[PDB]
Amino acid sequence: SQIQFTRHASDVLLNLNRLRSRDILTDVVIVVSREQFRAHKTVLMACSGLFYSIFTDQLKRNLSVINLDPEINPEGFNILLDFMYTSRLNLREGNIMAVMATAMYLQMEHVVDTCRKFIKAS
Amino acid sequence: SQIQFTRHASDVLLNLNRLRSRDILTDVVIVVSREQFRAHKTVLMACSGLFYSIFTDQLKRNLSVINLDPEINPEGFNILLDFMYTSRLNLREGNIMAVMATAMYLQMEHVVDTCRKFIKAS
Repeated sequence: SQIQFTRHASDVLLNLNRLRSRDILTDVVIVVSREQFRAHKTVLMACSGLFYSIFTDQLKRNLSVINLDPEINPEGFNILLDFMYTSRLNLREGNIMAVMATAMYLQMEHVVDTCRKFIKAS
Repeated sequence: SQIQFTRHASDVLLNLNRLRSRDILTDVVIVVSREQFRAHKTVLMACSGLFYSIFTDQLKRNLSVINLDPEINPEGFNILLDFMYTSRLNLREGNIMAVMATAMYLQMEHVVDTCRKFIKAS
């Protein structure tokens, strides 16, 4: 009756990221300090409270470009975008603060906690 | 510096499924027989070779509606569609052969073989 594919979710994410690599079906450009990041609205929504609100909002649901607030830096966001499509969060001593603030802005609490743990450890 | 989120992939899928449920940003209607299934093209491509092809197709890529060949049965597709968004394949002795056929048509090898094996166990 019910068979569960344990690798299915990660394969899907893997494939979604390959779609991003080849820019297939990307439907929005996230702009941060003029740096452009192409993505799929649905993945953005599936990982961030902010994007969930932005894209569920009818007035903005169809924008092809979304500018983040001036206080958001490029690299911090990039680390997070990659995490979204791969489950990999490359934290470093050099970007830790930027990633945490970006995660907070994006409303990604689980990630915010991980950053805190990273800071509190080493 | 790679940290793991073994739960991220499945969290992402769950939220994608939630968007399906609420019909948020669905961008295609798949028509089987006459039944209608609203979905996300990126999800379909990440799960099936046939959809990967159809959504990069010079002719069909911008179509809002896709009609599967007439030999395909609705329930079989409904089952595979749920599988796509949940990693769970709900089978019965009465629909497993239609499910297997639908999977072959959609080019979902692993699901095909899983069904094939289950049938041979009967």
